[PDB]
Amino acid sequence: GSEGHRTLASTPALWASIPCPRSELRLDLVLPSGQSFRWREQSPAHWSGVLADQVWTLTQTEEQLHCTVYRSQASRPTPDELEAVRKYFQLDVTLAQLYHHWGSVDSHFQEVAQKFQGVRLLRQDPIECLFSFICSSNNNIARITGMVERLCQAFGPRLIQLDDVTYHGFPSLQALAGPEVEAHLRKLGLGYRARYVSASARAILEEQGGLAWLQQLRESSYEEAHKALCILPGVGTKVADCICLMALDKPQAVPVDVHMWHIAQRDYSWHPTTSQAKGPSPQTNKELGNFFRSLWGPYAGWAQAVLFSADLRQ
DNA sequence: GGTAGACCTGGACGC
DNA sequence: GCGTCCAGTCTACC
Ligand SMILES: Nc1nc2c(c(=O)[nH]1)=NC(=O)N=2
Ligand SMILES: [Ca+2]
Repeated sequence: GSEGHRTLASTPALWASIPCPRSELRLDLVLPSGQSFRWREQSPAHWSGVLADQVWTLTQTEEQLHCTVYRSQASRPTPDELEAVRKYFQLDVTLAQLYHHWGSVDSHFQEVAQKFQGVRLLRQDPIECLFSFICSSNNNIARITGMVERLCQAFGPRLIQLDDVTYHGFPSLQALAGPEVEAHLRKLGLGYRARYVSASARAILEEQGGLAWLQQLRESSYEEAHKALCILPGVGTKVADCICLMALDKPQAVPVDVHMWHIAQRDYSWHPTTSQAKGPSPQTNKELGNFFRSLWGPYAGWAQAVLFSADLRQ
């Protein structure tokens, strides 16, 4: 009862609610869709993970978003802690207004958005986002998720233990820059990305001015931010866009991957026009990104998550 | 400036 | 069962 992962039903007195209609958020579509790789549905309809250096389990009813925190006597999430949840899911942004707009300007979006509502963008931590996506290239969500777990367990602070699951905070820059980190990461199966992780942690801390340099990009322009990130090892056009969209408040950033190319070709009959290549290339990928922005507007990155997410269901 | 491989890993085909 | 295919970044020519 007092042990293991909690459920709304099993530990009633231990959950606080946040008004949130499923029309504004569908956890089952946001948490396992490749935005963040640290949430697990440990029990049906309940998702557990680390949010703001604390462990949480979240579940939702038709109109409520139920939250519970494990921190020292077990209490309820305070309205302050709940605020941390509101910021993570950027609940101030009205998903219904964006959907309305996108659907208005894009008949196909309208058609798809009808079956996949509640897909919004999480506002992630720069460091976690950076290395998680460095791990994402030329890889599948299943592996990435495992890789990111082993990584946090090996270099991240130990938080708390539920059942046989020990949660860890995300590794720090200093830890990731440590000696023999790449070697360790390889035995952990990160493949060649093991080097990227080490090299980018080192480069940030020893050549760019550390954490402040990264956090500063949030106030910077999208074009500036994306440009800066490309500097780092293992960070190409897509990874950079993922970071700008999900961690740097650059809502118009559109990550162009294999998924978005398929969608573009199949659902909009798109073809590169200012480029000679007919397939993915640095030129055509940049163009496709412009195409979606021109299609959905300032929040192109968010609209993207809707179709991307719905494309995963296949 | 603009392209062909090379690079870890492992679930998913296909024969 | 074994050999592909598939889920981006980087680099060596052209
Ligand atoms: N275009 C995208 N590429 C992604 C992604 C996402 O939400 N959009 N998650 C991910 O791991 N790769
Ligand atoms: Ca590919």
